[PDB]
Amino acid sequence: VETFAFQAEIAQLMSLIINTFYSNKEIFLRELISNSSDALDKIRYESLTDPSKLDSGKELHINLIPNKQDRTLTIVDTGIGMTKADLINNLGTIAKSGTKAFMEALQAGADISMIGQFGVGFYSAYLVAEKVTVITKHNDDEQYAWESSAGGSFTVRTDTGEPMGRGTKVILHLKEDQTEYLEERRIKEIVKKHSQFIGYPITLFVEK
Ligand SMILES: COc1ccc(-c2c(-c3cc(Cl)c(O)cc3O)noc2NC(=O)C(C)C)cc1
Repeated sequence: VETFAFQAEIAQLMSLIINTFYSNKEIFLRELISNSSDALDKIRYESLTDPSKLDSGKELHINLIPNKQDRTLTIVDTGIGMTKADLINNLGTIAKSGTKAFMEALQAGADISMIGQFGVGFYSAYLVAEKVTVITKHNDDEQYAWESSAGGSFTVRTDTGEPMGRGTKVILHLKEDQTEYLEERRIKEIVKKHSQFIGYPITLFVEK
């Protein structure tokens, strides 16, 4: 297991998200579904010139899986997946400018809900989660697990759990007072409100 420091600017963003009073927390789900949709768009496009890229799975979709026993909400997609370089360095490089822009906007009076316009919507996960685990598999790279409970650091390791084929699984370990996001009615409501027109099937799993 390797441990890394977030860039200062990203740690700052995460602290703001965690510490600011903001009741409209439900937007985290729109942001993560948006990221999944983007990753799905990417594998779809790439497959047009190289059909073999779908050898690791032809179906392009998003699954939402609540688990009250584990207090987790999992978002699974079969998008392009992230590489080790994506996880450790490259996405963060991009996230630095996006964060700076977002912070300046919040000063100009913007609100947290516009976070996605700056390409850093993932971090809105920390509105509802005490820990986030991201399992991801890109073609021709290994399956990795990224994890952070904030506090300035994240970890990356090669994942030895069940193989995914291709794509990304975001596991939100919810805060004790945010369990409403495990309720079927509530998830349906949020998807209908914010993610109505996503161009991939979204399947909301029900609990046993
Ligand atoms: C907006 O920034 C983004 C950065 C990366 C990704 C992404 C994901 C992914 C990531 C998160 Cl956090 C998620 O919840 C769901 C996902 O499927 N998997 O592969 C990816 N690679 C790309 O999309 C490349 C064009 C870089 C999506 C959006």
